[PDB]
Amino acid sequence: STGSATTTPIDSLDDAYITPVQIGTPAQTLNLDFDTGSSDLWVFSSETTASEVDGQTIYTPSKSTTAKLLSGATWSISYGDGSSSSGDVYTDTVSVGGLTVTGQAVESAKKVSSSFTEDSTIDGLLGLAFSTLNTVSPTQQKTFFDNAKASLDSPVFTADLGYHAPGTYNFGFIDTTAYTGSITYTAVSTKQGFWEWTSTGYAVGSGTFKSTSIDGIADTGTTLLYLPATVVSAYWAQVSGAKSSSSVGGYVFPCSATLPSFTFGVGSARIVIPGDYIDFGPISTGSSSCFGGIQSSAGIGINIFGDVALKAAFVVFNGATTPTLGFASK
Repeated sequence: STGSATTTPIDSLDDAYITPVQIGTPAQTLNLDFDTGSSDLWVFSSETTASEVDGQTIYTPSKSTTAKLLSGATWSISYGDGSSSSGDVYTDTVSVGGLTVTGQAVESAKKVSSSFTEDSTIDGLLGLAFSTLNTVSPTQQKTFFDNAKASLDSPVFTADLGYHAPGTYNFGFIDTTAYTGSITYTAVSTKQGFWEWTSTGYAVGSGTFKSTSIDGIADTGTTLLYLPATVVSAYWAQVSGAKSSSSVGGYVFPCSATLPSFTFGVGSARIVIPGDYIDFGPISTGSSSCFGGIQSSAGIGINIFGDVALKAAFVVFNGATTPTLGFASK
């Protein structure tokens, strides 16, 4: 089997992407944030504290003939941005882009933190990291991909995120019309539960490529690109007036600037992030200070190849016995 679903930016800045997911019988369609940096599929639901729902589409298990309470199971998750959610668990039928998993753990939110409430466009998250990170207790549950894997034509999914435009998540096949040149594959460590890999270096604009190993995670659920402070300083030093602001919480730059591109290494291959991808607009409405799309990972504890990086590529998440990541230009 295979599946293919369109993923759509939630706003003009590509702060995140939502993908429609069918849950239950009859189908309840929710727009979920596919997150290769976590491993819980959780949704706004009929059980979510009323004051914490503001515009989201909710899953109502009692209206699904295939929903079953996973007795005793609870979940609770906290993300790198400080947001969180928690609740109980049903199993139900979940389909993505024509691909159906029966018996999927659907984690029903009783509580969500303010960040989720305030984002009316995201009805929940669908985790695609490794199932070892799943938070369901006392019986850990599998991700959608993990459950689908054996049935898939090939044990892979691909992320093809758009810049200011829709893209595609495919399951079980590689669309060879969706990228240019070749796909360069690189080793993955699953030791932290993430799609963790080592970039071979970087370049700023038309500058020379610096060979240096940068360990990081491929994370569709993080907006920006988070790299070591040395690397980020080297980038913003090429932008007149750019500075790191503790008050804002990162590098800002004059909105009048033309940003240089950023290149990262995948083995001997190179992925180029156009400068425009790194512009996340005024820090506040009407400001002439703009927020940078490349930020320091110092004090995150890990480097993160978020959407800024991934949307410049066609990315293969290979869930073979020995997992790997593949990157192609597009």
